[PDB]
Amino acid sequence: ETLGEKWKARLNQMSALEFYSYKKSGITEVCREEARRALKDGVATGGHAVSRGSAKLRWLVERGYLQPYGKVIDLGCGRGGWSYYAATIRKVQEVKGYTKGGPGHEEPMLVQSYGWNIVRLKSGVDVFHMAAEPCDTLLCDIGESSSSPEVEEARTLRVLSMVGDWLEKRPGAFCIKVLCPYTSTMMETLERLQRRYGGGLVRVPLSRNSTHEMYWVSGAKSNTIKSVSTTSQLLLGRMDGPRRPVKYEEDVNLGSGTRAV
Ligand SMILES: C[S@@+](CC[C@H](N)C(=O)[O-])C[C@H]1O[C@@H](n2cnc3c(N)ncnc32)[C@H](O)[C@@H]1O
Repeated sequence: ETLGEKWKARLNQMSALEFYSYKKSGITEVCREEARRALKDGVATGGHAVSRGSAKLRWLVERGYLQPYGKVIDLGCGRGGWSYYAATIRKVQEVKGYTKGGPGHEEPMLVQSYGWNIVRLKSGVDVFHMAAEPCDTLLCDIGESSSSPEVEEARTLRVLSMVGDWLEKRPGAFCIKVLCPYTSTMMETLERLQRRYGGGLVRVPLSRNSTHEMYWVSGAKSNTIKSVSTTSQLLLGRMDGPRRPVKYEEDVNLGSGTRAV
């Protein structure tokens, strides 16, 4: 019934070959070849981003959608891509990342990118069972893809409910992954959340066409229906016609060394 639901149904009908070309058609991608090998060879001082997450956060920050500062909380930090990137930001003073880790999940990576000394990454943490703490900047990049739109909605609702307790502590800046923004009940939930805490939804072009993920960010302000519908229509339009080339880009160089605080 919604355009996003139409997109999801069409996505599930695609052959594996059509899906493969479709998911990268006209997207933005960072070149990670050089970063992956240095990280594999244990290079910690090359300015290499631990994951392609640093570039997704950089995209949002560089466009003014988020202005990180003070104490940053990174929920579902994984290897630490958002945490290490936030530590390079002048107004940022402390970064605390939390992640599940363990078998089948990303573990925090220890690197020496610029500002690494203000980053604490904690593994073995279930953020859904941890008490919210005050912070200035709240980041959350949780939301596992599913072929079922009901499973995506249930997972998004779980993330947004947990994030609610942290937003109650009133951070001035936030960036929250919204895995499933495209069902009718999700658009109503997001409009209510936007009226209460502000911000708006943004589509990052580094996201694959195989996900409808959007980011709820403190610096945006847009009609929920409009913003989600615009994304749904872009994703639907890429399902037909030629395969468009990927816009390749240099990955973020996060420099090296400590910061004085
Ligand atoms: C998409 S990744 C984050 C990528 C990260 N922003 C980066 O730039 O490297 C989401 C992470 O959240 C973790 N995660 C998922 N559910 C979690 C939970 N209940 N508690 C803590 N971490 C969780 C996953 O293990 C995964 O490492």
